[PDB]
Amino acid sequence: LVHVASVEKGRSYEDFQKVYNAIALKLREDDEYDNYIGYGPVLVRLAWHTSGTWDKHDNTGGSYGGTYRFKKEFNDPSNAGLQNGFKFLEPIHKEFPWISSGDLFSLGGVTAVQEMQGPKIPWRCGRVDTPEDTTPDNGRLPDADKDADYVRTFFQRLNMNDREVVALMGAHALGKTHLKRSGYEGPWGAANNVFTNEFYLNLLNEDWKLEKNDANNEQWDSKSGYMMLPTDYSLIQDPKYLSIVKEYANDQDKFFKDFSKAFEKLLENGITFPKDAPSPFIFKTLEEQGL
Ligand code: HEM
Repeated sequence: LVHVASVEKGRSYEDFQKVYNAIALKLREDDEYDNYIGYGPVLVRLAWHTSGTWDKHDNTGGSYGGTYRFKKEFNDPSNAGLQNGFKFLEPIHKEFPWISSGDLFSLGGVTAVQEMQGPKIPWRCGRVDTPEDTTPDNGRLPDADKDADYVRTFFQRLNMNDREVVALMGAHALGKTHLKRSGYEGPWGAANNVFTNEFYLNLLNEDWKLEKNDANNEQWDSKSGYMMLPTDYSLIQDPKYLSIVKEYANDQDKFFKDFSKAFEKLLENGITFPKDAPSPFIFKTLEEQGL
């Protein structure tokens, strides 16, 4: 099935910058969430999980249809906690009812990365809501207790290569694991609501110990109070991933540029953009607007 991007009727860059801005202003205002981490990280994860159900083989799932709004997908165990990002976006959607669900979930992620002093992420509009029976089944999002071979094979289904995977994983600088949500507990670093390359630096430079958490799952822990999932740690066990990790630990601009590309790609997988669609939008941050 082909999913052709269809611009919300009559809308242009300024309309979407207004949505961006409302998201960004609420991100700033609602700062208490998650022990003052704020909603940035869970909005990035919402964008990823609503996009990451995609299957390149038959174009099922993906960001286009905004299917997270249906109970099979919002109740996926893999999505535990993302209801907080959805609830955040609800007043945004009420103010701007014309935006599609897929466009809002993906734009939430872009806005969060940028407002957290991350790279600019070009973003295209035109996702169209699809019906409840187009919601992908549970089980398409990745397990955390696995090795590099798992990770590499998993991401082939999203048409991501080694560089794209290692870049995307850098988003684990953000937020934290929550025991009651995933069976893992702890942040990955100190700067967890500012977008930086800290994930790679911590992988290489902390002294990690393989411990069991209080849900009886293994994770890697440091004396600084940071953690890595087994799938994170796999990026330094596999020599191909390791090279790339070192590259991003040593070049913040390269990480930003590669993350931006991979994240846009993730958010656009499955969508066909007509030849005469608008160019991708690059939104100004609140700071750049003086707001
Ligand atoms: C092998 C792939 C991946 C696995 C197994 C994985 C697994 C996890 C797990 C278990 C959590 C903790 C959930 C919780 O307890 O709240 C988490 C959090 C998160 N992940 Fe992933 N993840 C992967 C890839 C990604 C990618 C590709 C992105 C986005 C580019 C991403 C962004 C995030 C963010 C931002 C959080 C923090 C959420 C919060 O603080 O509420 N993850 N991930």
